[PDB]
Amino acid sequence: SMLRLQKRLASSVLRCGKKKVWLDPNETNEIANANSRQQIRKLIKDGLIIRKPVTVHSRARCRKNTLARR
Amino acid sequence: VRYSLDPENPTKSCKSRGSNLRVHFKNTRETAQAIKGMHIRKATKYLKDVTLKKQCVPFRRYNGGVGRCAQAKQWGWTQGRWPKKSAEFLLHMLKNAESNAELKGLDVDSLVIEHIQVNKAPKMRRRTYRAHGRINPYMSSPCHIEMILTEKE
Amino acid sequence: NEVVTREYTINIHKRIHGVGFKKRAPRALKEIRKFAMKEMGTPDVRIDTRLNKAVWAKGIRNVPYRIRVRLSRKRNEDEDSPNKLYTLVTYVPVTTFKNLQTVNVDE
Amino acid sequence: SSHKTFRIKRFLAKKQKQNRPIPQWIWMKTGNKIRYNSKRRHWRRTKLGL
RNA sequence: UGGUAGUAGCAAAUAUUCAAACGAGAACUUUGAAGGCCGAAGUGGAGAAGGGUUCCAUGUGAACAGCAGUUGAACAUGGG
Ligand SMILES: [Mg+2]
Ligand SMILES: [Mg+2]
Ligand SMILES: [Mg+2]
Ligand SMILES: [Mg+2]
Ligand SMILES: [Mg+2]
Ligand SMILES: [Mg+2]
Ligand SMILES: [Mg+2]
Ligand SMILES: [Mg+2]
Ligand SMILES: [Mg+2]
Repeated sequence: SMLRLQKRLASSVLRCGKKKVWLDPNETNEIANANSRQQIRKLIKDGLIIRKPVTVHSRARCRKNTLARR
Repeated sequence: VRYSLDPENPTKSCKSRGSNLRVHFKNTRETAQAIKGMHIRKATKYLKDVTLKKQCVPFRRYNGGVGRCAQAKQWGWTQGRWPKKSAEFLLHMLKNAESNAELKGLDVDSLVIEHIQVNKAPKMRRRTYRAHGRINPYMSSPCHIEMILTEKE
Repeated sequence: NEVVTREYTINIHKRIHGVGFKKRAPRALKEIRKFAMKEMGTPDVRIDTRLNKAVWAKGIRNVPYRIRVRLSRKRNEDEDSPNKLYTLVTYVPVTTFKNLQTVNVDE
Repeated sequence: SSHKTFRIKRFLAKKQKQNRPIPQWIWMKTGNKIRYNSKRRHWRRTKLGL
C-alpha cells in the first residue's frame, strides 16, 4: 500500500537517508502497519528493515596513479 | 423522465440516460452516430474495437483538423479517430440499457439501437494563463447522452 | 502441448537499428516483448528482472547485439485474465552466440 | 515568520478558527438560505492581508 | 452563446526499464532491482524576511493540481 511513513521513520532511526533504507518487498503487509518509531525498531531487529551498505568508492586507482607520480 | 422522442412501442423498449458526463461533446456525438443503427452485441464489439484501435469512428460533421486513417474507408469517409473514453462512457450506457432490458424482461439478443442523442451540458470553467498577464477561460465540454433500444427481428 | 519452454537468440542490434540513443534500451525491451508475442500466441508476456538487468547492463544507448532468451508459455494462475495462458522470458547467460540453433528444451 | 508577535498570532488564531466549515445540522433550519460558507479562505488564493 | 475548433498548443534544464503489492481500474502511488541526474558556489542538510496551519495521522476522490491519478501544499475529521 503506502510506505512513505515507514521509510521516513526508518531513515530517522537508522541515522541515514532514505536512499539506503531497504524495506522488505515480501512482508509489505507486516511493514505497513507499524506507524511508530518504537516498533520499527522491532522490525529492524527482526530484519525486515535493513540499511543497504555504502556505495563503494575505492581509491585503489588513485593510489596506483600516485605511486607513479612519486 | 421526459425524453426527446418516445419509443413507438414502449412495451418492448428500454431506455438509458446520462447527464453531466465529463466527455467531449464533439467526439461523443460522432461516435454515437456510427453506432446509431447497430445491434446491441455488434455495437459493443464495435466499441471494444474502437478502444483497441481496430475499428475507427468516422468524423463527418466535426471534421475540421482531424487527420485521416486507413480504417475510415469502410465507412465511406476519409477521416476518423478512436476516442477511447467517449467509447467507454456510452459502452457503460449500453450495459446499463441492457440491464434495464433484463429488468423489464425482454430478449437481450434482439435489441437494436434506434434513437441515440448527444446534447451539450453546462460548461464548467477553469483558468489558463497567457502572455502579458492575460487570463482566458479553460471551459470543458460535458455532454448529455440519451439512448432508447427496441426489440427487432 | 501448450505448457512449453523453448529458448532462442534475439538480434537486438537488427531490431533497434536506427533508433535514438535515449530510446534504444526501452525499445529493446518492447521488441523482446513483441518478439515473444509474435512467436508465441499470447499477448500476456512477462519479462524477468534478471533479463531486465542483462539488457540494461551497459546503458540506455548501449545494449548487447545478441541475447539468449528462454521463452516459456505457462498456464495462467488465479485472477483470471482473458488470456488463458501467459509467457515468461528468462535471460540465458551464454559466452558466444555462434552456431546456436533455436533448441527446444524439455522438462 | 517564526518570530510572531502576540497580537499578530492572536489575529491569525481568530482567522484560523473562522476558516472552519459550516456544520451540517444548520442547513436543516426553516428560515435558512446558507447552502455553504462563502467566506472560506485558502492560503494559496487569498493572503489575508497583514 | 457561435464560426474559428476538437484548432493553436500541452517542445528551456540528457532518461527511464522490469516484477510485485494495494486497488474495480496503473506510463504516473508504494516496494525491490537496474540504468541516470544534481556532483559538497548542489536538485543536500539548516536559518532571517515573508506566508500562517501549508506540519503530522486517517478517510473521500464531489471540485482543483491545463493527461490521469490509488497521489497532493485538494476536501473532512483530530493533534502538534
Ligand atoms: Mg465542417
Ligand atoms: Mg484547418
Ligand atoms: Mg501560458
Ligand atoms: Mg505577470
Ligand atoms: Mg494539435
Ligand atoms: Mg515546460
Ligand atoms: Mg529541510
Ligand atoms: Mg504534507
Ligand atoms: Mg488533470
